[PDB]
Amino acid sequence: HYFVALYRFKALEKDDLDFRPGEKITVIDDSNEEWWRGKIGEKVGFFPPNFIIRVRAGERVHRVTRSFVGNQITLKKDQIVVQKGDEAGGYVKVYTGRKVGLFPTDFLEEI
Repeated sequence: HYFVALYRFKALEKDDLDFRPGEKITVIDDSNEEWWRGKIGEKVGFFPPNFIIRVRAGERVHRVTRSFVGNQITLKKDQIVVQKGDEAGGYVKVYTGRKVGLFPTDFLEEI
């Protein structure tokens, strides 16, 4: 299992982790529920856990590339979503952290 940033976090303190949507984060210390400690590349630091999403082993992470309302899920440009199942008919099920459902393969780019 691994973690991806859902949102931008800008470091406010020296020991803050700074990161962008889509970056992979290795969690060191998840003992505190307001502030986890983790690492990106060489940098170690603190960040708020709500800013990242856990991803199953071998799951695929995508950035939404175009705002699209569905009939079967809505998503906005630059959202981070996790892919569920395999594609079919130009769509695949993607998970937002709160909603699950089918979204156009062509409005996604993998990260």
